Amino acid sequence: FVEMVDNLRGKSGQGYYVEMTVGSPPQTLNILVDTGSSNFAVGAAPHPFLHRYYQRQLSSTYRDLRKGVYVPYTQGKWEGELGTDLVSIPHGPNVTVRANIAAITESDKFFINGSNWEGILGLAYAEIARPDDSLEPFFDSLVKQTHVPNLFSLQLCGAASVGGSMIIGGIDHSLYTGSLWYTPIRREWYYEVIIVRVEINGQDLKMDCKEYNYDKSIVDSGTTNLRLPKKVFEAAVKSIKAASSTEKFPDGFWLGEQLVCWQAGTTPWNIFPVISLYLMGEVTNQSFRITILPQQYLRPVEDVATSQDDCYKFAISQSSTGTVMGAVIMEGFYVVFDRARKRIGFAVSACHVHDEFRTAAVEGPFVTLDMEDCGYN
Amino acid sequence: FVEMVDNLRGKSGQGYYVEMTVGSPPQTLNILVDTGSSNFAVGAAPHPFLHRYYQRQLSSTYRDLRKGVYVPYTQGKWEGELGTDLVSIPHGPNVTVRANIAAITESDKFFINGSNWEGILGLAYAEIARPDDSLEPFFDSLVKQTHVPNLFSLQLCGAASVGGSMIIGGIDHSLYTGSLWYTPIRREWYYEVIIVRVEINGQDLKMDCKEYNYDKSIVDSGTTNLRLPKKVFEAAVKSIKAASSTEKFPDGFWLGEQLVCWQAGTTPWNIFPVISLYLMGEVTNQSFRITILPQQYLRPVEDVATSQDDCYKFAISQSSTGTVMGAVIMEGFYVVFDRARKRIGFAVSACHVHDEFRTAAVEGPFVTLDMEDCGYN
Ligand SMILES: Nc1nc(CCc2ccc3cc[nH]c3c2)cc(=O)[nH]1
Ligand SMILES: Nc1nc(CCc2ccc3cc[nH]c3c2)cc(=O)[nH]1
Repeated sequence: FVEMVDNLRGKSGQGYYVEMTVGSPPQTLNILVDTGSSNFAVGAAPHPFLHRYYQRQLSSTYRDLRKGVYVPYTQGKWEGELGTDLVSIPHGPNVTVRANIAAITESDKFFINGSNWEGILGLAYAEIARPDDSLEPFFDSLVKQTHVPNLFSLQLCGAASVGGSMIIGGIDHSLYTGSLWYTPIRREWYYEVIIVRVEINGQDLKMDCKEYNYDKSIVDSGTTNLRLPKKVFEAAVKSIKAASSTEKFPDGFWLGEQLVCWQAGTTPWNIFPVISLYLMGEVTNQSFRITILPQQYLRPVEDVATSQDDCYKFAISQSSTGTVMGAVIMEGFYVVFDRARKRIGFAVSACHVHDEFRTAAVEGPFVTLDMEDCGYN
Repeated sequence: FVEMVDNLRGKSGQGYYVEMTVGSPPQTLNILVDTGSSNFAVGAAPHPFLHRYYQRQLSSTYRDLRKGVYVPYTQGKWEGELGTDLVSIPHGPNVTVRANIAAITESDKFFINGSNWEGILGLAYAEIARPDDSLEPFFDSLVKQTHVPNLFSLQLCGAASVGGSMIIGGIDHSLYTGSLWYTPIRREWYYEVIIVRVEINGQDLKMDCKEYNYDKSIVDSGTTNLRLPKKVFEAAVKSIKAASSTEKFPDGFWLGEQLVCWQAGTTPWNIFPVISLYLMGEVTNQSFRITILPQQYLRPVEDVATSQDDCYKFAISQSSTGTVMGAVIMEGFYVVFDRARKRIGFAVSACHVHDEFRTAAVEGPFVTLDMEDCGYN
C-alpha cells in the first residue's frame, strides 16, 4: 500500500482531498474525503471558485438517471443531477468502477473560495445517502464490484498545507505505532460510536453517560472541530477553563467567537489539559481510551489579515446533532474503518504532532459498566 | 413616520436591508438590519458578489482607528479595519451622524452571492460588540448624537422579494392592529428575553421552564428560522409531529435535511398546529402569549433547480446558543425594541400573512408563576 501513502492533500481548516478520475476518457478532480456523508458529488458547471469540474459532455460512459438531489445544510447547500460513470483513484487500488455521481449544478456556501477541491466523497452508509438509501454509495459500489476488501483507514496529519493517507483496501502498519483498539460501529448510517467516559487531564466530567452521545457521536473526516453537545460542551469547557487557570481568556473565545495569541515560540502547551475520550470496547464491560494533546484542539489560524502573533483557534465547540470527532481527534490517530466488521479502530498516528513531554495515546483495556446504556434511542 | 414606512427590501431567506449612506460625499449602500449583533460593517473591497462597497478614499470625513476586527462564525467570518465616518439613512430620520465602521477587507461565507446588500447593521448592544464593548454601536451613537428617541421598531413582511419597515425613532400605529404587549429585555447584550411557557395548538410541552431559555432566548432580525435548543426542539418537534399525523414526512425533513412538497393551491395549512410562545410580562407573575401560524414556520424555497411543485422548508431548527426568534416569529408581529425602557413589545403585524380560518395573535394577560426562574445563570 505504499502506492497509497501520502495520497491526501489539503489546506488548514479546508479539509483533506484525494485525487480521483471520473468518466472515459478520465477527467481528474480533487475530491474531499468525508466520513460524515454518503454521496459522491462533483461540481459540473463553471462555478468561479472551482479549478476544475465534471464535464459530462466529454464522457462516453456517462448515463443520466433523470433525477435531482437537493442537499441542504445550516446554511450551505448543493443540488445536482444523478448520473453514473466510471470512477478510478490514481493513488489508490487499481480498479476502475461504475458508481453513482451527483453532478452539482447549483450550491450555496459549499465550495470554498481558495480551496483546491471540486467535489465530495461521502464514505458513510446508504441510510443517510440523499435523496434516499437506494442511492448506492461509492464505497459500497467499489467493494461490490471488485475484490477490494471492505475497509479503509485514514491518517490525517496536517503539517498551512496538510497531508495524509487514505489506504483503500486495508491497513498499513507503517502509519501507526503501538496497537489498534476497536470501538464498534453502533449503526451503519454515519460512523456512530459511543463515548462511555470523558476525562480532562484525568478527572472526568462525572457526567451521565448519555450526555456524551446525545443524540449521536460520530467520526468525521469532514468536520474540523471536536464538537461536543451543548450540555457536555458546557461541562467539558468548565473543566477545561478551571484546568487552564494559570491564565484568563475572553468569554467569546471558548464559544469560537475570537482568536487568542502569543508570540513565535511563546505558547503555553502545558498550562492546558490533555483530553481523553473512552470509547465502548469490543467486549462486554470493556472499554479503551484515546487521549489528545492541546496541539490537537488548539489549531493555528494561518493567514490572519490584521495579526502577526501566534493566534490559535479553539477547536472544541457545541452542537445539537451530537458529538463529532473531527480532524482535531482524527489527526491524533490512525483511524481504521473496518466496515467488514462493523467497527472502527484507533491507533497512535505515526505522524501526529507530539512534543517532548506528553503525547497522544491509545490505551486499554479498562473496565466500564453499562456501556450500552450510553446510547440514545 | 410615513417617510420610513416600506423602507426595507430583501429576498427570501437572504435577510432585510435598509439603504444607508456613508461618508462625505455620501456613498449609498444597502445594509442588512440585524438585531443579533452590534457592529456596523461594510464591504470595502471589490468582493465579486457585492454590487457596491465602501471606498474610504472618496470620503473627506473618514478617520482610521488603526485597529483590526476579526468576527468569526460557524463557519463564516469577516475581518476589517475600524474607522469612523458620517452615516445617514435616506428613508429614516433626518440626522447625519459619526459612527464607527469596520471596513470589511476579508470574509468567508458572509456575503451572499446574488444578494443586494453590501453590509450589516448590528442593532444590539455594546457588550457583544466585537472586538470589545468600547466599540460604540451605531444606534448608541445615533441616540447619543441627536434628539432621536431611544427606540426602533420593525415590521418584517416578506411578500421571492420581501419588504418591511424600520421606524427609527418611534412607533407607527398603522403597522399594527390590536395592542402592544411588552416582554422585558433581560440583559442589554443581545435582545434577550424569556419564554415562560410553550404550547403547540394549546397543549404545552410541559417542559421545565429553563429549557426554553437554555442558555438564551433572543430576538433576531438576522436569523431566518425560529431556532429552539436541542432539548426543546426535540420536545416541540415531537408534539408537532404528533399534531401533524394526518400525514407522514421524512425524518431528515424536520432536521432541515430536505424540502417537502405539494402542488399549486394544494397545501394543508390546517393539518399543522399553531404555535404559541408565552413571554415574561411586565408585572410579577404576569405573562402574555404570541401565536404563529404554519405559514410562518413553513416558508417556500423559491427557485429550486429540480422542482416545479410547492416545496416549502421547515423553519424551526435546533441550537446550542439558544432560542432564536427569527423572521419566522418576527414576520407575525410588529416588534418594538424599546431600549429606553429595557423592553420589547409585540403586536399583531398589519402585514402578516393570515388566512380566513386562524390568524396570528398577541394575547394577555395570563398568570404564570416563577417566571424569573426560567433564566439561566
Ligand atoms: N462531513 C461533512 N461534510 C460536509 C460537506 C463537505 C464540506 C464542506 C465544507 C467544509 C469545510 C471543511 N470541511 C468541509 C467539508 C458538511 C458537513 O457539515 N459535514
Ligand atoms: N444576526 C446574525 N447576523 C449574522 C451576520 C449577518 C448575516 C449573514 C448571513 C445571513 C443570511 C440570512 N441572514 C443573514 C445575516 C450571522 C448570524 O449568525 N446572526
